[PDB]
Amino acid sequence: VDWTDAERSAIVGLWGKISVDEIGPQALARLLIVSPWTQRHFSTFGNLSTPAAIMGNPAVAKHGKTVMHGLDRAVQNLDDIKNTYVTLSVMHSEKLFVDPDNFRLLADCITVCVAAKLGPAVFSADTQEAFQKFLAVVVSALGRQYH
Amino acid sequence: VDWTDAERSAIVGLWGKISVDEIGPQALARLLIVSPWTQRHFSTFGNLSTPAAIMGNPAVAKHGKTVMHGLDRAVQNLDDIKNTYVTLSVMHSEKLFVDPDNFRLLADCITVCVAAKLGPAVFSADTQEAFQKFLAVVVSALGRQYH
Amino acid sequence: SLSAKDKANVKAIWGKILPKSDEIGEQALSRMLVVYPQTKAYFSHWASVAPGSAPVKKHGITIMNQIDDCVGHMDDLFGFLTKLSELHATKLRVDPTNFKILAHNLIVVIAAYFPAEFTPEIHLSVDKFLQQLALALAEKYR
Amino acid sequence: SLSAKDKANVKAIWGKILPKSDEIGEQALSRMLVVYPQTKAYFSHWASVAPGSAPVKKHGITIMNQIDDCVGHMDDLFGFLTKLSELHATKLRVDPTNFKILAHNLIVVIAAYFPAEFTPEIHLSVDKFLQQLALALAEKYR
Ligand code: HEM
Ligand code: HEM
Ligand code: HEM
Ligand code: HEM
Repeated sequence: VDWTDAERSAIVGLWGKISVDEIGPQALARLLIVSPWTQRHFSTFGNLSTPAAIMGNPAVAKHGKTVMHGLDRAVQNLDDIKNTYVTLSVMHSEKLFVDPDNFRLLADCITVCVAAKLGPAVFSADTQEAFQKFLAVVVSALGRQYH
Repeated sequence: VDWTDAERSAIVGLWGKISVDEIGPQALARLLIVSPWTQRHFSTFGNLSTPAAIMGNPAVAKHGKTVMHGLDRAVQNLDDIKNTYVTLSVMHSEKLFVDPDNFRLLADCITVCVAAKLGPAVFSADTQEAFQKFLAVVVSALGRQYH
Repeated sequence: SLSAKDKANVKAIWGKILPKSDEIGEQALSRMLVVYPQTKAYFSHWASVAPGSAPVKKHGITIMNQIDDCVGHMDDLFGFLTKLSELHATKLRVDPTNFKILAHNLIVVIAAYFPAEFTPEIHLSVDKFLQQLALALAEKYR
Repeated sequence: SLSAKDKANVKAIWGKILPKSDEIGEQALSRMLVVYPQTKAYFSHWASVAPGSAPVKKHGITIMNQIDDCVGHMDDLFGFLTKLSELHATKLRVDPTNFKILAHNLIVVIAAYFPAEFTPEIHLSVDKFLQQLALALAEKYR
């Protein structure tokens, strides 16, 4: 990937100004409601029968946090994201049997939650351009070891 | 992109058994019919009033050949496809204003035409896997310079 | 298909969107163009495709006015959109995969402007609505 | 929605497909699994996802029998597929983006088996048919 300086600064600045422990739970709950087939992977996590149950589910919240913290390492090295996620990709494929299209859907929910938190002036079109590029590279990397 | 030896072998072997001069015209004519919004770009190419007219159109045919031979250098160096298409990418973006989703649709037509030409034994599932991967890398490269 | 609950949710959030319709259209279109520059292929005849430029503001209004009107036609979105589908297919020749791109960007904008109101349930209903709108726009293709 | 010409084209090519329906199902499913391995996520409980293997042959028949029957219901595909839609959504939890992937592989297989007959016009009608079939399978989601 070939990041512009503007893109790098936008991503690092954005990441530093959100609370991943806040956004993660929000994004994962949003994914389970808006893309409900994803519930396939979380039935051991308690009550998911209604939107309210999902939003108040503490197991879902903890998992949303680990997802977001999983993105930290990508932010910490924008130039080696493919290698960062090699083993996580193998895991989601071979152990977890996650349809990698759900990575794209989760990334879209993260965008929505970040936009809601930051607002349209701070999360400007150019900031969204950089963050979308970042998410696309991560999603590609997470799907890379599926065979 | 990381190619397995099998994929590399299958791409080179497949490319060697087709006539780009035959498949190109078939693929492009097919695109214009199956994804007819693509005709936006070829209205100066003469008779496109009917599928029969498109199929018999020698300007479309000449251009289908050009498209296919454009894939030759990708096959020649599978490890540098991104850089092979830089010039072509900006031309299609800034001069021709081609929606790059149409590269995906053309690639799918190329797959259909190759399968029709070679049949299901020669164009096996593993050969299709390698060719699809190749086409996806090409399509990404063609859209690379869109800003 | 939209349920009665989906329709009610769409109408409720549009109560918030309506007073800011022109601005939300500008924002959504601007983001589509900048974040998904593949879409610029259709707009090279404009004087600008920059966020907040005159052509983007003007067309942002055109898009959002239409979507606002669709909220009043949720019982038959396909019939309502027939002429507009024909226009996009035959006159403009827009690859219909782009419709979901605009939908995504509108969702992002609604979230940005109305964070407390744009709950996951509202988001789901709005997504269902915009997906149906996209399919209605695709109906007269090919 | 399909025109009468589309429906006639689908029926005409299905006349070629039907005598080889089982083989075509297994080819289409095998290619989905191998060429688009994202799809393997739903089939880890099978003994094999290898082309031509027993589970792939068996399920290829299941899929093609259903698509064969759809050809006889082109006037109301959505109604015909309502229960199968709710099954994929609720029982199997298949991400509906996959339906288009199966459609593409079926098209590749028909081309491979019937190259002379699978003209661009036939291809267009079959694609329109399979896209409607995919939408019908997605109709009862969410
Ligand atoms: C932004 C994309 C994603 C990232 C960065 C991510 C990252 C991670 C990480 C770091 C783990 C912990 C692995 C370990 O324990 O060693 C994990 C586990 C897991 N992930 Fe993902 N993931 C993503 C998307 C998804 C999606 C979309 C799903 C399913 C819809 C999913 C399903 C799971 C499951 C089921 C586990 C194990 C759960 C458990 O044992 O409690 N992941 N993921
Ligand atoms: C596999 C994907 C494609 C490849 C490899 C490709 C390659 C090429 C090449 C090599 C040229 C000639 C460049 C030159 O003159 O120096 C060209 C021109 C052109 N291509 Fe593409 N192309 C692809 C897809 C498309 C698609 C999908 C469209 C539109 C639907 C398109 C529209 C055009 C047009 C309009 C020209 C210029 C024709 C003219 O001279 O009037 N191309 N392309
Ligand atoms: C999905 C929601 C959309 C809605 C509700 C919508 C609505 C409209 C309307 C009402 C017009 C004016 C038509 C007229 O002249 O009477 C228009 C024009 C147009 N649309 Fe769309 N549209 C949508 C999506 C898109 C997308 C995604 C694209 C391309 C990426 C697109 C491309 C165009 C173009 C190029 C024009 C002509 C504008 C000009 O020439 O200045 N539309 N649209
Ligand atoms: C688009 C055309 C499709 C058709 C016509 C179709 C049809 C069917 C039918 C008739 C069944 C049997 C249902 C029953 O038990 O009564 C079934 C099962 C199933 N389908 Fe689909 N399907 C399609 C696409 C897909 C796709 C794309 C996927 C995932 C990639 C999928 C995943 C499954 C799974 C996992 C089963 C259960 C198989 C098993 O557990 O052995 N289907 N399908």
